[PDB]
Amino acid sequence: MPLSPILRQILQQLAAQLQFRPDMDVKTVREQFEKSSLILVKMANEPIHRVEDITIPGRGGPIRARVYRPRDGERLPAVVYYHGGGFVLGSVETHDHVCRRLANLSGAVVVSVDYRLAPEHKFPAAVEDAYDAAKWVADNYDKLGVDNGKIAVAGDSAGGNLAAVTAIMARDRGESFVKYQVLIYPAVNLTGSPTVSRVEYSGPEYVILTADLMAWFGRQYFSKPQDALSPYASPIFADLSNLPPALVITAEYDPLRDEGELYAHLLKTRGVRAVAVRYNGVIHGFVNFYPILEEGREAVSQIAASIKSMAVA
Amino acid sequence: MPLSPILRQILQQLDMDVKTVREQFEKSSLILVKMANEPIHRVEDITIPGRGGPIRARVYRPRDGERLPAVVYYHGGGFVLGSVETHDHVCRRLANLSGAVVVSVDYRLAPEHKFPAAVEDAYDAAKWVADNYDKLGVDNGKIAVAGDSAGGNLAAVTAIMARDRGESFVKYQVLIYPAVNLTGSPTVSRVEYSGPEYVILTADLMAWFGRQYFSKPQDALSPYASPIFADLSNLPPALVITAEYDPLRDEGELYAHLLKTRGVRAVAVRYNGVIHGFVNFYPILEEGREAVSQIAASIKSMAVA
Amino acid sequence: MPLSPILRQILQQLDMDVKTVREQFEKSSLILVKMANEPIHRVEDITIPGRGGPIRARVYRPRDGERLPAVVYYHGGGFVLGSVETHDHVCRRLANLSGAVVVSVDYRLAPEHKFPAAVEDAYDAAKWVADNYDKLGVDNGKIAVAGDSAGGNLAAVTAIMARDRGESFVKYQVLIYPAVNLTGSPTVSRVEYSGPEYVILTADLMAWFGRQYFSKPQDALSPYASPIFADLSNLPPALVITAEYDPLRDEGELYAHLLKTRGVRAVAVRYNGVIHGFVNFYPILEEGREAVSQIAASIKSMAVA
Amino acid sequence: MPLSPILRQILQQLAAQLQFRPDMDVKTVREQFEKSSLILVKMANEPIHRVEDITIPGRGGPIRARVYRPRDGERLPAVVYYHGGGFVLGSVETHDHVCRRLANLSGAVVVSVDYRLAPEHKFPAAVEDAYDAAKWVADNYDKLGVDNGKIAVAGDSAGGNLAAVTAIMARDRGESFVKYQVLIYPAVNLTGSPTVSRVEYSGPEYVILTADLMAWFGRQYFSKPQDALSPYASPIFADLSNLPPALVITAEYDPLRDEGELYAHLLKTRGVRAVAVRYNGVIHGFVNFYPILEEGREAVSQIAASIKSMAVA
Repeated sequence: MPLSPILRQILQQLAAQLQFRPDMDVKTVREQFEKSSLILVKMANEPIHRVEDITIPGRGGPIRARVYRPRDGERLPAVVYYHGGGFVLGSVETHDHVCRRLANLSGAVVVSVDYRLAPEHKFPAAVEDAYDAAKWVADNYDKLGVDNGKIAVAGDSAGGNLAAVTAIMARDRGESFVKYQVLIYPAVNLTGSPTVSRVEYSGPEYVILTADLMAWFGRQYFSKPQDALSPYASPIFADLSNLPPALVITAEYDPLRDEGELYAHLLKTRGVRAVAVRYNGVIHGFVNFYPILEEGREAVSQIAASIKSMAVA
Repeated sequence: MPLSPILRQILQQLDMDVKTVREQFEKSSLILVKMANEPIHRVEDITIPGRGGPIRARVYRPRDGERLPAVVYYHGGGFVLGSVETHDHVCRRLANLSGAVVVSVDYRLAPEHKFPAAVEDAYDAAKWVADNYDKLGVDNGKIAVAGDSAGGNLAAVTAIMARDRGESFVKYQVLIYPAVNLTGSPTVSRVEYSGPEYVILTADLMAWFGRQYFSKPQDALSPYASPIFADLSNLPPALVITAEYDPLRDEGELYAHLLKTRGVRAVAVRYNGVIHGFVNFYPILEEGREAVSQIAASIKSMAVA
Repeated sequence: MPLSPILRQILQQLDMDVKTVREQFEKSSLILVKMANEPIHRVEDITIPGRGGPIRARVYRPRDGERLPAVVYYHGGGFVLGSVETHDHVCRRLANLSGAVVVSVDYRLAPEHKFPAAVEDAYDAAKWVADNYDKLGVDNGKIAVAGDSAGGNLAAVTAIMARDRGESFVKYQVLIYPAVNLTGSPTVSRVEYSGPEYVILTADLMAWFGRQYFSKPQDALSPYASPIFADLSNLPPALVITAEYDPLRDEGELYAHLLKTRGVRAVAVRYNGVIHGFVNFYPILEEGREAVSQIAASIKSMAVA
Repeated sequence: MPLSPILRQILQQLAAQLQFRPDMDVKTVREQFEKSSLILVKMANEPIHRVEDITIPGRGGPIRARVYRPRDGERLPAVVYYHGGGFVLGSVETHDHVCRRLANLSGAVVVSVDYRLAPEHKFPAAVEDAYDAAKWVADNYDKLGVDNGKIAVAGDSAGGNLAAVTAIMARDRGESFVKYQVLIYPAVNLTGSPTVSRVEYSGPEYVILTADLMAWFGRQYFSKPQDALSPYASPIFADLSNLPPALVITAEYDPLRDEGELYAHLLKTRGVRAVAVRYNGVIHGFVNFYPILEEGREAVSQIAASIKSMAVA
């Protein structure tokens, strides 16, 4: 489909909304991302039964997480959620609405992880935090009132990468705790090898994820560009056998579309149960716009339901 | 994606009498229904009085309660084949996951009952669900319509028919790879995924359904035949599921977009790696299982609205 | 490809009176024609007698000799705009590279002369080239037809018209991003590349051309209006050029394939990174220069045949 | 478009035509390729005014080339042509028909190069030969009766790779002799980074270039897999500035489609004049089937004409 009518206007408004340029400093981009994000969060105005912030001891130091509990009960399913933002931007705050809605619709406790950001903390800082936090959720199921046997990982964009890699790390360690993975338009190839979608939808006219911003993200994340060949950076090059069932959500007008769909297919070739759906008429990051985009609401509903019944399994 | 590996395997394994093709489709469908092995809390067959006589329906009740949400479901089969039986697993599972009463409508089949036979029954069945909320133990303000392939067409047209009479009982429409253009105006996808190598929906079978369904070629120009040419304003919110390797993909995706252009909230999602009719294969296809989960949940929260 | 960089730059730079839009198109076209700065060995304007009166044509002779190959060329402009002047550079260059005499036909424009006006002239002009080989110094066994956009439509329909009368003077047809379906039956590409951001062929301009061209909506069902619905058997070999970012892409590619299905040799090639009408931009677009080179050469060796 | 009606039959016939498997020895695959190729060559039955075989001294030893002269005259345009075959298969013989027709239609002398094959001669053996032969043509213009100022490179598939890399090598050396490049469905990314087309069209049902055969080619060509990162292996990662005007021909149902179209686009981004055309309804290698495929005839006509007027320039 063409770009949704309402989304043209949304991008039109972000046209003269202080645009990104490669020489901008990280603090300014972070601030703008947070402020813009919080408009959408406040718009959503999601309820939640119970919410609190906790500290998880990571290899790199204390890791903050937000626990969203949508109902009472001592053995609820859990989702460890990783926010997007290019490995450089975002926080539990920027994605607070998505996490509340996810909890409410799935009935699962959502644990949103405030993983360390680049360039202050280069790859593999965030990957370590992401595994450490998910493992801690498994180990501390009792304190949390969750079922240690019903933990899923999930994340959007750079967070989809962290979810995918956490599942790989658990697999590599011979661990059972990741039962399900939902990858929301993940980045799975962090090298400069192109796909058609990466070039097709990354021009300045798409705004949300441009070629300039992608390269800038890549420069912040990596100590040296060859680090991108690591399967913990580019999980599309990993051994994909024995990974947990996967739902991969993609967007039609998204640079990362091709690689997301390729990841789903490659999972299948190694015997993993895996589904790839493409949301038509929308851009990368569309889920965060759900208060004003019907595709965003449909996506949260699908993701929530897929986790609740582990439908792909 | 390419074609999912198990689906290639299945396909590689796989002027006729209308009665003979029905038996074959029936036989094949029931293999999948038995594989599903789905439970249901309560199930019963009823007789909806319709304009062409008694319309058989099957009521799937997943739980107790008055004022449950409702889904009027229309089975696929190209307007000529299929029954409440061929789609029983999908309806049990839909009922169970959505928490809603599903009324599966055994609409009149062509070529015996040609267009607009099935369309009248589709509308009569749905409005009868609307007029009997109390007896059904369903809420008259939470009625959805849903259907697959030729069923998706009836679902969409039932919504159009209700709109046309100023009726507002249709609150939500899930169109599972629907047929919205029944004329021969080709789309890229219609030509691309209709070769013999696809089997389930070939150019020959499509042309054959069309000859069974219509009394004359020109009847496909009707908005009740080809909803994609109808006025789409003031229609209920829509979820349109499409398959990647499906002749009807393009028209399905176009229908969602045309709905948007007339101010209706609507979402088109494409399941990669799969063919038309993949929902019925859910017991051996993860895409099938995800679709039923999405459809159930989208109806439960009316997410697109 | 994405949109080629220079073309984005060009686009970013860029109830009306029919006369006013013509002047604007004319003015814009002539900028490109002067940029081209093309030579021609011999050029002259002639008056072909046609069924609606005198049809102006322009004869471009690239070299000496009797029995040169011939190309009857039809300019674009949505049936309403354009002239032999707006496409002069393309015809000089075509003539020069193919070695063939190009007869550019100044067909009658709508809304003054509505369908089937231009179609009769298109056929009359071509058959007149056929009947006057001697006077033109061209071979009556080496006649091709060619045209861009609305011109591609006339080229294809002229071939259909000749076929319909048992006439065999049309030996080859090059359809440069043709309009083969003039009904509103949407294709994915028609919706995808017709937004205001594309400018050259928007949904509004297409709907406007259609209202100028036809006396009534139903006339677009004619095979002389929408050739993609005509019988395509026994038609001359075809080269179909399409643009990647073009509303008419899908129907263009479908026309080549439908030709194949009726046993006609036909090739569809898609130029990436470019929009409808890109051939006329050849002086600043390498894709334009390649297209003219391909078209000239394909006609010279009748390569698809 | 769908797969051409006649091409289904062609692939149907190649279904039970002794199919490839990864453990086959190189000699057997070479023999089958040659025999199959020569059916098409004999079918074409192309004339040529003058033809002879010569020896070109390369860094690695004598290099055989075939000179196709379509007309008389002492300063004709030239095309140095590189046959396809995965870097492992093929010869001047397998592509003899295409070269004669090219010469005849373009009016250029075609020099078809019998470059060294893998695994006997690993990368960069063939790349060295390909540059050496093109340079020799420039240096020996007088002996050949060609214009040293009007030399083009051209090649199909693995040969498109060699043509692209020869142009890069000349550029890197600050040389002017390559004036034009025609890349016929080239392979420009020899790493295992996927594109959608690479996965979509490489199943056994397409026969001509399957995932199995692509990996086998890759194993023969490279001494070690990391050699594939070299820009002389994967020219899509090279600096593409100041390269000669480019025509890139692609096929709709070809694993290499995406990367070919990406190469054309990337050339443009560095200011190179570059056109990508996609032939619908056909597979990789379709040009060699021109006696029975109208798309093959159209392609040779286009390629010939583009070289004759250097139309993209």
